[PDB]
Amino acid sequence: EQYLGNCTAYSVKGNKVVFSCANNSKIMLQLCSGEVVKIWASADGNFVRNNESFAVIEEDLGWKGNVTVKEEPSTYEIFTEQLRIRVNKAPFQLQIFDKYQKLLFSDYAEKGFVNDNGKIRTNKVLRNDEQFFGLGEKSGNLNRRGSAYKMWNSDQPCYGVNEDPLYKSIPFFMSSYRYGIFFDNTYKTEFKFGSESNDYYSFEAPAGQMVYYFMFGNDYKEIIQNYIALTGKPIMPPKWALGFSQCRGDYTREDQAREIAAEFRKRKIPCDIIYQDIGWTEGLQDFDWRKNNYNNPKGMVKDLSDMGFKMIVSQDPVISQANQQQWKEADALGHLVKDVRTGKSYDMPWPWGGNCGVVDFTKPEVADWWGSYQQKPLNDGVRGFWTDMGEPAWSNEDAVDRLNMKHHLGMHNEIHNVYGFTWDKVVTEQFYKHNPNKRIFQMTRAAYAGLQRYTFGWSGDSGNGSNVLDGWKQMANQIPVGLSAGMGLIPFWTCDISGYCGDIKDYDAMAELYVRWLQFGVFTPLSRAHHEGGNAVEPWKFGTEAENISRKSIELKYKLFPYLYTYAREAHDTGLPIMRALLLEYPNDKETFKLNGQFLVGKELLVAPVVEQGAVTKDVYLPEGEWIDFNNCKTKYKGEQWITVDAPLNTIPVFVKKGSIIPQMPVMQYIDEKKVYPVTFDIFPGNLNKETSFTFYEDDGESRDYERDVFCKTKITSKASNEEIKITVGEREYKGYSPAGPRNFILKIHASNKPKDVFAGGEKLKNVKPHVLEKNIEADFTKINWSWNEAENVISVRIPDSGKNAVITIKN
Ligand SMILES: OC[C@H]1O[C@H](OC[C@H]2O[C@H](O)[C@H](O)[C@@H](O)[C@@H]2O)[C@H](O)[C@@H](O)[C@@H]1O
Repeated sequence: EQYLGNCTAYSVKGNKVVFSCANNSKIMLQLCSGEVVKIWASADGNFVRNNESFAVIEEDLGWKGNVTVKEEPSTYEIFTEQLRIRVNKAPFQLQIFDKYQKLLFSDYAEKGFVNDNGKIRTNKVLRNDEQFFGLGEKSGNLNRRGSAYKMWNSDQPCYGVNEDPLYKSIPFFMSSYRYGIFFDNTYKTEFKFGSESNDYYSFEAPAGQMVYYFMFGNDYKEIIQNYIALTGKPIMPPKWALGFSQCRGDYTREDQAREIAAEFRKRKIPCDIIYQDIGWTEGLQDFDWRKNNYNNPKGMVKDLSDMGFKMIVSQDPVISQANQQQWKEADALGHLVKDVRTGKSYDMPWPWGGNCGVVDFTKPEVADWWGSYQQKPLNDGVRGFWTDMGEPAWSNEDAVDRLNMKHHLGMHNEIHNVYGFTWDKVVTEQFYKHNPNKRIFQMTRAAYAGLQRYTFGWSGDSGNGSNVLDGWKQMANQIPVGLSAGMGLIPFWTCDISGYCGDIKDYDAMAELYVRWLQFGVFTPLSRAHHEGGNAVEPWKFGTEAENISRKSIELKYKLFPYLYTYAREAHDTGLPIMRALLLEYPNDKETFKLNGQFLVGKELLVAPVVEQGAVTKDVYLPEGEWIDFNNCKTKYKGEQWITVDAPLNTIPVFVKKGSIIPQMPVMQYIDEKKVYPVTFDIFPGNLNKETSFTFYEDDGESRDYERDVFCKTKITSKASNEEIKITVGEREYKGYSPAGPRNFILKIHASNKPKDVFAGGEKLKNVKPHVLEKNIEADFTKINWSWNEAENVISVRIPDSGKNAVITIKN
């Protein structure tokens, strides 16, 4: 094996420095910014790659001028605002320190880069206290330290708690030394976080180029912000995507879709999306509504739309040989992935429809061809897709025949991990071209780093196939799977609520597991119930008790829409997921590294779902601050402690941090059932003299205008003093969008005693009964008054949403 060995020279060209080492080997450092360093180690010195990065869309992160290299007798030095880079000459060793001279990231001995006949590996020093997170949508515990992980998009139905690889390959991880690494290589990469030794960790590839980005941060937020500078801001879904979604393996016909739509509304179980699974299409993949299953597809879509339902249909990336017309067409055009052994279209087995041709989404001409096909259901009013089986399916590591696939942009060993990525990119690009200035809804199974630009994600075929009732640990592991997905830039994520796998032979017996799964699931942004085949899993299938609990769970998510939607926008701006591992907000608290049974939803809410069978309590870790039971709003706990709370089947443990302001809307059956509505702000005042706030974000919810920063914002602020609370409704920030109106705001201040008075500016407000304050809340926008609820310990102040600054002073 080949190492870099001694560095004999360097050359600078703009923001790039190239170090020449032994036997034509070279290594480049490129300062994308003061915090982000692109590193390219090369065994032969050439700096070429078969394909430029599929993930990176910007290398200019604001570095000004040349890189300055200071040569010393045995080292070179490069300084930035945040980094001190030390390069050993003999042998070459890259060492990155922070500005306090603490070592962050160092080559291990002389083996920082190792080439072994095309196999490329990077070895770094590993410290005893160094922990690791990320690598995208992967199983096991959040903390990756001690384990090894592989990138090969795989199709492993009913997967276990530690199964790896899974469906998506996002080679971005973060260290608790507060740097991220993105390994910009699409081959079957492997990450070994002290699984071989305590002295080093490694990342490697069997072929391709050793290109990776070192991303400094003072916290994890800063690292993630740097990663989206490189790989793109997440697109936001249409606003209605944050409601509840329903699917089934057999959701493939008109009469059923109409019946299901009617059942949700009759039962007052809120729901926005009805999915249709792959049987909807006549053949793979013609996008024609199956004749025996749909009589009037346009009328169906329109009638569901009038009921507030949006439809999302499946697509696979293959053309069945039995679909002779479309197969012959694709094959004649050269649009199918070839077999290197024959020069002809690769003959791919598939689980339905027979052998198929794999569509080559890396061939440029395929994009418009596919776009015209997929547009058909969209012309009927369908609002988007779920892109399934893009691994490609049935192409796990052991299916070595697949390595003979030759795609336009490369061989399968390179392209496998971006097969689904490039497909999903075509789907979104073509949607944009055919449906201008509209947000796509795409939710995908298979993906690569950078997917956030084109698609959302679900975690595929989860749960227990042998016995559905024994899926508790698998359900529980969807928490860190989702949180890790979030850290890999899948902010808009869900899992199959109820799991995918396992026949439901006994609905009474499955009720408890279904309820707990849905309680967790409604805190995923794209909450979707789904199950294999004809295993119905609508929230009324498990008896009245489970139905009532499930309706309440869904209702809570809908009430939280304005809160969740604000965090949807924060995902676009910062890269932060809605579902946040506590470590992202409390990086100084090492206890957070172990938390696989709870998470934050935005910053203000801590959710701790019960994920153990028979459990009627929950152990919850509370980080810094004081924390209030969000279910009753009375019980308060001190932070930095483990507690045990009561958590029977009808309860989801949810906590709100003291200081929080939570925007909520009324219960509706779908997002924008009421196009205008009063907004309530639940205010839990912080400690004496501490100013807290929430910035309520609004936009049109449908167009791409938000990408050009067309929106409005209303900042609500709270500051408690000695026997006085000041609530400020900030002047509306208008950036080209104005909200639904006219409407009222209701400030709901949680407090132990009725106050003496409430003022709006200098004017004293009339105290009124709750019924008066509530009367004509959607009809009269000239009333300013306040009420007191002794039972709930809430001061309610009604105020028209004028868009003007107002200071509300509560006198205790
Ligand atoms: O009609 C074919 C097939 O349709 C459903 O399954 C599609 C299935 O594909 C992957 O496993 C995804 O990960 C799942 O979310 C999809 O539901 C039915 O479940 C099946 O019974 C049927 O044969």
